[PDB]
Amino acid sequence: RICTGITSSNSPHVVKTATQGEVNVTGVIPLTTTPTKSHFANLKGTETRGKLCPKCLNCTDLDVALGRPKCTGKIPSARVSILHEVRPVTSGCFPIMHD
Amino acid sequence: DYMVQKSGKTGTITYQRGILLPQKVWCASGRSKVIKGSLPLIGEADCLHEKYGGLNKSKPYYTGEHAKAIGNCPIWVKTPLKLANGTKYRPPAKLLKER
Amino acid sequence: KYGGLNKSKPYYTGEHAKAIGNCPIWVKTPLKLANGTKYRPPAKLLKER
Amino acid sequence: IAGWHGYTSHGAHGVAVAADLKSTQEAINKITKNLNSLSELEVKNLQRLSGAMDELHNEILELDEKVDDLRADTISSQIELAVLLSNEGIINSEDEHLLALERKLKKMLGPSAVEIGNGCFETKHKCNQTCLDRIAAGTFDAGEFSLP
Amino acid sequence: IAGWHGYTSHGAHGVAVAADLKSTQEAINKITKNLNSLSELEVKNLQRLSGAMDELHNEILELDEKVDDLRADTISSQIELAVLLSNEGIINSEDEHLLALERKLKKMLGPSAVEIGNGCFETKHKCNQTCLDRIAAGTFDAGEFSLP
Amino acid sequence: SALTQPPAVSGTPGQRVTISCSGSDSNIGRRSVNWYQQFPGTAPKLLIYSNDQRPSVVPDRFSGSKSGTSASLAISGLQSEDEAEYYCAAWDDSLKGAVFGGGTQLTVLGQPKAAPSVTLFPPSSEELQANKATLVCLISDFYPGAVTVAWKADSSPVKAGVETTTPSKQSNNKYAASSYLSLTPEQWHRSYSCQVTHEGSTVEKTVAP
Amino acid sequence: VQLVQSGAEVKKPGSSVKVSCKSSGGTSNNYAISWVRQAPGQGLDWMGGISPIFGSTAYAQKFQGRVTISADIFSNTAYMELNSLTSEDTAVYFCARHGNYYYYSGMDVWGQGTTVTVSSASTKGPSVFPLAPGGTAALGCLVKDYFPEPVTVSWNSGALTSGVHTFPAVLQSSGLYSLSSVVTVPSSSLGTQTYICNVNHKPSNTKVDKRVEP
Ligand SMILES: *[C@@H]1O[C@H](CO)[C@@H](O[C@@H]2O[C@H](CO)[C@@H](O)[C@H](O)[C@H]2NC(C)=O)[C@H](O)[C@H]1NC(C)=O
Ligand SMILES: *[C@@H]1O[C@H](CO)[C@@H](O[C@@H]2O[C@H](CO)[C@@H](O)[C@H](O)[C@H]2NC(C)=O)[C@H](O)[C@H]1NC(C)=O
Ligand SMILES: *[C@@H]1O[C@H](CO)[C@@H](O)[C@H](O)[C@H]1NC(C)=O
Repeated sequence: RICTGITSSNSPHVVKTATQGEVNVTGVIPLTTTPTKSHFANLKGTETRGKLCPKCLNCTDLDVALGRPKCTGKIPSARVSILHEVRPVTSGCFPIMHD
Repeated sequence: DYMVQKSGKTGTITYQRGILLPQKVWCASGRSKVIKGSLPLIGEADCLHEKYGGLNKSKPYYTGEHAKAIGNCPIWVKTPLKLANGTKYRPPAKLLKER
Repeated sequence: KYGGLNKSKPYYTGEHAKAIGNCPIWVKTPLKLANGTKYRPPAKLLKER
Repeated sequence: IAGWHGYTSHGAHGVAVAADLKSTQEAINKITKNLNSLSELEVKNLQRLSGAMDELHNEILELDEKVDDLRADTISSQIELAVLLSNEGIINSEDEHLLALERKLKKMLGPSAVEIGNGCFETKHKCNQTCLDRIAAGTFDAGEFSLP
Repeated sequence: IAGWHGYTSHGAHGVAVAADLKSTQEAINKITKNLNSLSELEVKNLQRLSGAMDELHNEILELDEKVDDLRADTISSQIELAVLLSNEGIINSEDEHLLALERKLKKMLGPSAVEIGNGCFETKHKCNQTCLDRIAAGTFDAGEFSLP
Repeated sequence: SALTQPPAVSGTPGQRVTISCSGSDSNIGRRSVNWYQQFPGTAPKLLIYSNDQRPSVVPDRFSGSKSGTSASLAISGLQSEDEAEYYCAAWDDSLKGAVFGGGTQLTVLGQPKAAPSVTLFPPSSEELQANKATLVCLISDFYPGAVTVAWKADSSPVKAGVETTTPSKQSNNKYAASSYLSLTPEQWHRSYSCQVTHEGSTVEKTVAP
Repeated sequence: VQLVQSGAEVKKPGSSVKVSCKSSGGTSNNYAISWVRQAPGQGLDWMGGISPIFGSTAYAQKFQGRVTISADIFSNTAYMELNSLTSEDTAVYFCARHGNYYYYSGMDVWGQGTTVTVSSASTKGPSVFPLAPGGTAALGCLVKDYFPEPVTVSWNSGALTSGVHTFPAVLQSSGLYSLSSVVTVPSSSLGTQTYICNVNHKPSNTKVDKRVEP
């Protein structure tokens, strides 16, 4: 007695189709995950601008933007940048009434 | 304050006493891709995501909080999609019936 | 455009506009769901009355 | 006159008619699942910008209107395809059911009958209501009339 | 216990099992082509406007958020349909393969056997592993046991 | 009506009881019979369908059969909770509509005498302010379900303003009733008493203004 | 699935009524639904039915011409409209779903039941009066002088339902019936749990909440 047929895991897994609705299948591959939160990072394949002038130590972006003394120096080009201050602050020099 | 001068155009300033006259000015070109994030940047990642931070594309799609992102990123989807990897159902036939 | 309306059917045709709540969805043409069998203007597998 | 899927009988008793309840129902359920699915699509609505004021922000409001207009069109096309796909699945399920009805008219009433290839058969025996009702009920035995 | 597509054998030797490599593989390849295709969809990402500043351009930023929100939804629906269509094609390829396996179990083991219409057959001869392995290898000849 | 069933059947706990349903060729003859069970004041439930098929929630002690233009429901191993009204039903091909029997009441013998619990509430202050007074006598958990109530107005009985309900059976298969005394606030004497006599014995309660 | 029939109705003879069914937790559109009434002390009686996807509406001969049955497939709702009303029509209406698309199968699910009272007079919302109360105690809500039937009693926004015994109503010679309820709970449950008695009355749209202190 020789049969052809298809062997299965004999367990149901619902998938959806365009015209036939739900169908039970012997296996599935999940195509999604739910990610979890962690720190930001450099983007692989790029130079990522965080600070405008990371070699300018003890300077903020606004400090650099105003040309505060000791906060000058080359600003690296970047195709990708991270906005880390919604309200950039100074950290030295002559007092400003910012707002 | 600052004023932006575009495409080679001249700006003007009117002033009285106490004027801080412009000296060095910023010269900028091109466009960077910007998203919100926080410093410091730790290591590297395939993808930077506004809500999840740095993440690696483990699967082609993700569920969760959609947000702005840059790089080689999974694509947001509403439901946990599943690819078929199997044969149909058939809770199983007795074309033999033994053990 | 229509003011207050009740979702009598899942879709509507007409003037698209901003709206809030539990609303029918705007569509370009009067869509129709099949509710039947095929055609077959009819066979004489008997032919009588 | 109920039924949607069913059977006929010619012969000397004139013509006679009976309905296959399960085949009728499954065709029905296929249509109702599609209707429910199309009735439960979730699409977000469109409102005004809260921050953009008339007169002050006319340029932004023009763009807002533009985003809405293109969105409506896209969703309309997206919904239209869903209906077209539903109709595809419903119409295809018809052929599955009909073919399954022929294989049932071939399992019953035995080899003594001959198939027209029409969904219709020519039987040796008489039929009429009661005999046709048993075909519809799936309890018809050929051996009633001493047949194979 | 390998295989996905394959054959069985009852008889006096108890039950026995063997796998059709090509039919198994082609089913597989169909799934892997779909996975690759779905893994290589290209969709552009969304970032901030470079020109729009917080506090100054809040009205524009609200609209920007709105464009993003509607876009995510549209792409989600678009991707979802792609998966549903993939699953459709994979499931349909199953029936093509099974039907092709029956026509192969009908080409081999000759007219001496009788088809149950079950994907299964009743053979005159004994089978067991070796005889079933040749059915799986496509080298089985009926004439081994002097048969048609 | 169309299908006919006996108005009453009875039995003792654990006995087998049967209920018949006679029809005609135009109903039972050519169509399937269904049976329903109904408890008082609630909607009917399906007990049997397609002649001989039970729902999963229905106990197997219930069975049905059909012969000719007649049908029958049998209940093996009777329990006290099976006391209820029963209806048969079928489609009729002549009337082109569904028909029902007149219903059969099944009674389960075997229930214990129970003396009545009585509670008697005096008129509320709120009601007096609205220039009415109602004495509320609530009678519960008695069996057999026959009670007679007397209202004692000091020690004479009152000839008017007494209204008493019929006995309704409880969830615990015993019975309940209630009686209302309506009086002007002026009439609301030093003592009023509700007297409930049940099988000779009399239960009493009293309230004082 | 659960099917919720509409509220209680009070109608003048000759007017009509409409009774809507609603099924919750799934559609019933792929099944037949029938309407069945029960006069007081009387048996079940088929009015007609509907099978909304099939496209069929059927009627009992005894009601032909006077009853209209309908459905809204988009809201998963069925309706029954009965015209030319008469005291003879005063009874409990029942809707039920069948096992299939047609009226042959045995109706396995039903409504809680609609009761419609016909007559020629204005109605009345009753006052709520409450009774005051070991092992266990008893306490009662006294619902006086209403017309007509029915009323519902609720205790503790329906969370309480243990030992709740809503007594039948006694029709006074005046026309209005009284109703009361008795609920039993333990004795010590006295000074920690406040009981709340709500007595709906749809015909007059009444809805008073009464609390009652020992
Ligand atoms: C995403 O993958 C990258 C590698 O592609 C991870 O970067 C590594 O980080 C850890 C600790 O910082 C170390 O293994 C290496 O310093 C990094 N490897 C490379 C090749 O740079 C990164 O950690 C991953 N991100 C997450 C959230 O898991
Ligand atoms: C779904 O299709 C059915 C047909 O199968 C429709 O019912 C028909 O209604 C029209 C006019 O009312 C007539 O052709 C027949 O009286 C009905 N057919 C049957 C078999 O009873 C039904 O109306 C359709 N549904 C909707 C919402 O239009
Ligand atoms: C799929 O499997 C479920 C049980 O997991 C079953 O209830 C359902 O009927 C199956 N689908 C089909 C189409 O038979």
